[PDB]
Amino acid sequence: SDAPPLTLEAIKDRVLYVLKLYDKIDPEKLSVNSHFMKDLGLDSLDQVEIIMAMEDEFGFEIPDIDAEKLMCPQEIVDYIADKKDVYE
Amino acid sequence: PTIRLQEDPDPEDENLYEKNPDSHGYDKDPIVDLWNMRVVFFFGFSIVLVLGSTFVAYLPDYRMQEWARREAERLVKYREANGLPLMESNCFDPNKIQLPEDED
Amino acid sequence: KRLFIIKPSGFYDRRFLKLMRFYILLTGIPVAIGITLVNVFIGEAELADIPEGYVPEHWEYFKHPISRW
Amino acid sequence: AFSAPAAYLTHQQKVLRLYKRALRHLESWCVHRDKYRYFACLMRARFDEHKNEKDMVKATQLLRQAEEEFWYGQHPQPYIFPESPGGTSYERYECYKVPEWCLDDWHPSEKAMYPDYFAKREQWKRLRRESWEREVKQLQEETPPGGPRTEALPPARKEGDLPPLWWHIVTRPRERPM
Amino acid sequence: MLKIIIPTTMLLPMTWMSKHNMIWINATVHSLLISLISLSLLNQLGENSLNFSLTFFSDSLSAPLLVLTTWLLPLMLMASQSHLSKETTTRKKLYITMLILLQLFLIMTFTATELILFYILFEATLVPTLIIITRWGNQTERLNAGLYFLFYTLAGSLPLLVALVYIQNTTGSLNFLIIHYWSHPLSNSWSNIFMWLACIMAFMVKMPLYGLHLWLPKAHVEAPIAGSMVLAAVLLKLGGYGMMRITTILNPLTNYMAYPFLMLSMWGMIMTSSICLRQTDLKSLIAYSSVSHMALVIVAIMIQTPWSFMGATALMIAHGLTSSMLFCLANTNYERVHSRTMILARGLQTLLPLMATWWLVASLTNLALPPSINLIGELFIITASFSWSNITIILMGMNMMITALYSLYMLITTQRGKYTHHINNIKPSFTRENALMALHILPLLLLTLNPKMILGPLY
Amino acid sequence: NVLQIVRDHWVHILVPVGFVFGCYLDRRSDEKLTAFRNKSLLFKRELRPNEEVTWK
Ligand SMILES: CCCCCCCCCCCCCCCCCC(=O)OC[C@H](COP(=O)([O-])OCC(O)COP(=O)([O-])OC[C@@H](COC(=O)CCCCCCCCCCCCCCCCC)OC(=O)CCCCCCCCCCCCCCCCC)OC(=O)CCCCCCCCCCCCCCCCC
Ligand SMILES: CCCCCCCCCCCCCCCCC[C@@H](O)O[C@H](CO[C@H](O)CCCCCCCCCCCCCCC)COP(=O)(O)OCC[N+](C)(C)C
Ligand SMILES: CCCCCCCCCCCCCCCCC[C@@H](O)O[C@H](CO[C@H](O)CCCCCCCCCCCCCCC)COP(=O)(O)OCC[N+](C)(C)C
Ligand SMILES: CCCCCCCC/C=C\CCCCCCCC(=O)O[C@H](COC(=O)CCCCCCC/C=C/CCCCCCCC)COP(=O)(O)OCCN
Ligand SMILES: CCCCCCCCCCCC(=O)SCCNC(=O)CCNC(=O)[C@H](O)C(C)(C)COP(=O)(O)O
Repeated sequence: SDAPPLTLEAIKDRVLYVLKLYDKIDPEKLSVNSHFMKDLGLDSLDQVEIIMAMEDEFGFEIPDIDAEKLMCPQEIVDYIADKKDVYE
Repeated sequence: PTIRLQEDPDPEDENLYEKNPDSHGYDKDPIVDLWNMRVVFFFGFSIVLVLGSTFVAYLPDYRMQEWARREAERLVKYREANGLPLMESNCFDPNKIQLPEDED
Repeated sequence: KRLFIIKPSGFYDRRFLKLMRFYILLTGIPVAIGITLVNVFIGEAELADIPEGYVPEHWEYFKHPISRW
Repeated sequence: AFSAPAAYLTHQQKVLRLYKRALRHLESWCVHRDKYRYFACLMRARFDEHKNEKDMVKATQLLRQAEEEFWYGQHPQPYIFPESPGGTSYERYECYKVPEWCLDDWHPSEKAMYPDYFAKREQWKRLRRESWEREVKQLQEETPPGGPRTEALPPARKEGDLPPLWWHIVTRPRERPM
Repeated sequence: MLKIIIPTTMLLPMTWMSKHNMIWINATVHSLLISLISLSLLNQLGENSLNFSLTFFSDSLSAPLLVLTTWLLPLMLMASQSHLSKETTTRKKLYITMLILLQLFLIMTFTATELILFYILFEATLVPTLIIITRWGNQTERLNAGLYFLFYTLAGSLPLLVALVYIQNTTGSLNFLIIHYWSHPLSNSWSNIFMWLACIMAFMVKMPLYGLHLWLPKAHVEAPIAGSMVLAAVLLKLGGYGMMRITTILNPLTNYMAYPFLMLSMWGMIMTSSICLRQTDLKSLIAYSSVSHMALVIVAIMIQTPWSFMGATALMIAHGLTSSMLFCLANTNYERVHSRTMILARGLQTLLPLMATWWLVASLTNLALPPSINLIGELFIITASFSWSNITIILMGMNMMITALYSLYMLITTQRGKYTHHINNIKPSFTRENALMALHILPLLLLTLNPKMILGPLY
Repeated sequence: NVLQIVRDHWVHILVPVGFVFGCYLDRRSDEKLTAFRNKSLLFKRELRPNEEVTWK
């Protein structure tokens, strides 16, 4: 059989993984609730590189209109979860 | 009235499955519906299809193809046993034909 | 974990197929057995010459027993 | 897919979308990770060169000639994610998606199997039937007189209210329904 | 022939004296029984037709047509009783009476010994059909359709009446046997040219010939389901049967009087097949397909060879079964969603799988898949046409392609993709509908095993 | 027992009776076309010691 059903917890661990592999983000001060522009001091192009990293992570593409608003890791977790039909 | 006429409203169609969850789609009465199903299936699939196909399959050779094959076999045997041509380009005897005498 | 599979109802197509098979077989199994019994025990006729002065019936010009009947 | 669109895209949105498209097509051209990473940093730099331009006209002309360059230099066969609108698996599982209303036409013998599922479904149907009128009334309350202006819907605001027009969003079939 | 005919007439008072809730059961049972009895006309002598009496006779051309008529009646009853449920008892009995009278007229027309009786019955079929269309038709457009169906037909058939009475005055008889044995060549004169046209145009408009075909989309689309079934399966074949009978007194004129009709039929084959590619209505598509098939039959009859006559017979029978099946399939969906538009309901294979199987099989016989009898007829006609002229293959080849195209287009549009989200009233298939489809399809498949039965007199 | 079920199912004899009557009328019609019975050059035959007609 194929891959086991995704669990929100594995999702969120993975998003945090890619986020601390990003050079412009402080690992010891990044949280699941950290705003990208406001708390971490990034601009729109950093946020675009971040969504592209997330699609490279989870192997599925995110539409531009929807992404414009994924401004914290929790929002990315919620988007991926509601897209791939994970409740827990 | 700003209306044109006194008319009944167009009713919604009723689902035969609502009052009869196994309703066969023949009739509202479940008994009549079941028996309509049974007569259709018996007289169409059992009587006409099977017995009719069998009857047509075993129809006697009134088209005379076996007879024609045996006749051709007799003719071929006799004709190349005697050295005669298998077939003649004339279907009818030229001695029984009386052509118009002069052609110019 | 086992989830529920939303499908349309398969009861009615399955019931139709069972009924059709049932009626077709109900009358077509006896016919198959009868044709086998005839072919085995009765059999076809053999070609023979028309005996002297004899005139056959119209059905005596065919070889299969079912076609003859 | 999930968000209501707006009447138009701003200059900033167009620029971000061109950035993403250029990066993806460059990755298609630059197969390997290191070479793509190099040229993507060069791209980001060339993009940042005009970051703080104040003349809207010249910014627009920069965007226009950038789009012309992208079109001439795009990949004729860019990489597509398999379930994306050009992917090899885009609509692969649409034949397995059956609407939920089909479950009401099931024979009682079919519903005899799965009694708990169907009890819980009757609960969900009760919930929808008892929420509908409040949903309609709320939508009539919160909407301007000249009809709605965007495709945006309001949330629930009272105690036991549900967000209006939720049934066909909540009861989607699934994305791997079988 | 009396043994088949009297019981059919009996069907009339049997349905008028039946209880209100047993009309469909009784009519269906005894219609099937009549069909079984008729099945016995397929035994054919070989050299000549079976002449029961001075008035009636059966042929190998005739036998297949009669069996198809008698078999079509119970199927029409099964297809009708759903949409006629709300109707009063008297009007249901009147509808069944119309169908029975139509069957009676049809059986007699095919077996009449002489042309005047054939003409009278061939024309009598107009009244029940018109009543069915205009009284039980769903749309407002039915009245216009009825007028088109009537007038196109009479404008062709009245010159035929004049020609027939003239021919009996000059020859002394219209009996088909005497007509055949005492046949003499038609000279090349203006009088003979107009006699040829008056003998041919009625059957041309019945087929229909391309350009005189406009009545058929109207009438076949606006009719109730049983009306459409009998209009496509049997009533189109009156033209072919009549032409095959009448072309015995027309030689050798046909050699060149057939040119414009051959041109019209081949090019209009291409035309109606192309029309089927851009059709928004699903019944309209099936109607034009019928036109395309009958163009092929017209070519086969006009070129006057044994292979073309065999192909024409086989194609007439196969078309009659397939077209009726396609109309019934469309009607099931119409009953569900109350619209004829083809893109309204989509992805129906997800909701109705066995009906999708019926759709696939009907679409496969429509495009003449080997070794179905549709392809047998089409291939025989194409070979005869090739002998007639090698350039016909281009037109024939093109037609085969366009037919596959629109057949699979219809299948893909209605069965595949995703279901329309809004329509939620698509209930499971009834046993009645599935049995109707099977009773269309099983006979066609069975016919492949014994091809000679539907081949005709030339065989 | 059978009174009212006869009264409601007697219509099931009409079509079989019509079939029988039609067979009868076909035989009567055959009885009118015997001018060449045992008279054709192809099938003319000598009657058997006891048979009366070559076909009926
Ligand atoms: C289904 C449900 C869902 C619906 C689906 C749709 C269904 C719709 C159906 C509609 C109804 C249709 C009705 C139609 C009826 C038609 C009947 C008919 O026409 O009959 C014809 C015909 C009738 O025969 P006939 O012409 O009257 O007889 C001539 C002879 O006189 C006879 O010769 P004989 O007397 O010498 O032979 C003996 C006799 C008996 O033979 C024997 O007993 C012996 C046989 C040999 C055995 C030898 C070995 C056995 C013993 C060995 C071991 C014991 C000994 C050793 C022990 C000790 C060892 C140490 O032969 C037979 O009886 C054969 C059986 C006949 C059966 C016919 C059945 C017809 C049914 C009609 C109704 C349909 C109902 C359908 C359902 C029915 C249930 C299936 O029967 C057949 O055709 C049988 C076919 C046989 C085929 C052989 C294989 C050929 C294959 C080659 C082609 C394939 C190649 C590859 C192809 C490509 C692949 C890629
Ligand atoms: C859904 C599940 C599918 C899986 C199950 C599949 C089961 C197997 C299915 C496949 C069966 C294959 C059977 C192959 C045919 C074998 C028998 C065949 O040969 O019979 C043919 C004969 O078939 C019949 O002629 C069919 C006649 C047509 C039936 C008509 C039905 C009644 C009419 C219904 C209305 C028709 C309307 C249209 C009328 C024109 C030809 O016979 P023939 O080779 O000579 O026989 C030689 C020996 N004889 C002559 C003594 C018998
Ligand atoms: C839209 C679908 C409608 C249905 C289609 C109907 C088709 C009807 C067409 C009839 C086919 C041909 C008719 C007659 C055959 C030849 C016609 C004629 O043009 O040929 C020459 C005839 O010469 C001249 O052409 C005279 C005829 C010209 C006058 C007719 C007017 C044609 C104009 C087209 C009008 C459209 C008619 C259809 C109305 C809808 C042959 O020379 P000739 O050997 O000397 O005459 C042979 C007759 N003989 C032996 C008695 C002497
Ligand atoms: C739904 C549309 C169908 C339209 C069909 C219209 C065409 C029908 C065919 C022609 C109709 C009239 C033919 C007359 C009937 C045949 C009778 C006959 O053969 O007698 C001829 C007589 O021939 C005629 O008189 C016919 C002349 C035409 C008169 C009416 C003209 C109507 C229009 C003619 C052209 C249209 C026909 C084709 C149109 C097809 C439909 C588009 C010879 O007899 P005698 O007078 O004794 O001559 C030898 C002794 N001296
Ligand atoms: C191989 C595939 C083909 C690739 C070819 C593509 C060629 C591309 C060349 C480079 C394109 C340009 O310079 S395009 C020149 C456009 N100039 C401007 O936009 C100046 C004003 N800046 C702003 O409006 C915002 O700061 C903004 C920058 C949007 C960021 O905003 P955030 O920080 O708030 O997200």
